[PDB]
Amino acid sequence: SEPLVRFKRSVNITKGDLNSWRTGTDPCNGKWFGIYCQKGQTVSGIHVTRLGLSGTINIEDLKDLPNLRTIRLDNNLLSGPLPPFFKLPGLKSLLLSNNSFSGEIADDFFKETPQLKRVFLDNNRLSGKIPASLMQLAGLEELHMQGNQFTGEIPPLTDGNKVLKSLDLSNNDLEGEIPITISDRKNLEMKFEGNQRLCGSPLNIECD
Ligand SMILES: *[C@@H]1O[C@H](CO)[C@@H](O[C@@H]2O[C@H](CO)[C@@H](O)[C@H](O)[C@H]2NC(C)=O)[C@H](O)[C@H]1NC(C)=O
Ligand SMILES: *[C@@H]1O[C@H](CO)[C@@H](O)[C@H](O)[C@H]1NC(C)=O
Repeated sequence: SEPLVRFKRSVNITKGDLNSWRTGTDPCNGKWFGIYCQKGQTVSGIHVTRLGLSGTINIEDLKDLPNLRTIRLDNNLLSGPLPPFFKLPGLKSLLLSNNSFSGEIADDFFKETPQLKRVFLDNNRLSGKIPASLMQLAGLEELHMQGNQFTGEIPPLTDGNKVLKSLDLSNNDLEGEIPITISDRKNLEMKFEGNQRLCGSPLNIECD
């Protein structure tokens, strides 16, 4: 569990240090900063933030951690397309706040990620239509996508979801009627401000 983690460290970091993720030491000894471990034995989360990570994530390295469940890479400089996080089958928490990931996410990106409870993609530069499969996750509880450049209509949310309690789509450029699959729910903190073109809604604008 040491060599793949330091494959992942060896991309591009511009602010701060390892320090350290030594290749010949166990990452659950308690010295490895920013690592979480199930039961003091195996790696289950990566939590590294504000290091100016400017390189590229190679998810084949992260696939060699079989019980990794949480990734939190908030406030770095990661850019390019969104890496294929769907290749990690047990992933529960994907936190990539304030990075610079760009481009359109494949609509089928979340077809085979039923374990995801939390997806924070806010304040990147993602574009082009929220993937419909994201809104088909029955177990998605927290989805924060504010501050991107998403366009098009919001996909409907499946009735199979009974746990979504926080949805933030503010400050994008979304268009259609806000789906009543979302707005009817009485336990859902939802946010849609700063989305001109958007109507229906908890917002006070018809639609039409
Ligand atoms: C994403 O970036 C913003 C900008 O820094 C963070 O929001 C600010 O957070 C500071 C705390 O350091 C607050 O004092 C400001 O009021 C916040 N400003 C705004 C406009 O929200 C935000 O927390 C970052 N997201 C994460 C997860 O760290
Ligand atoms: C990583 O850094 C090296 C030099 O430090 C550079 O050649 C390479 O292009 C960088 N890659 C990314 C994705 O920033």
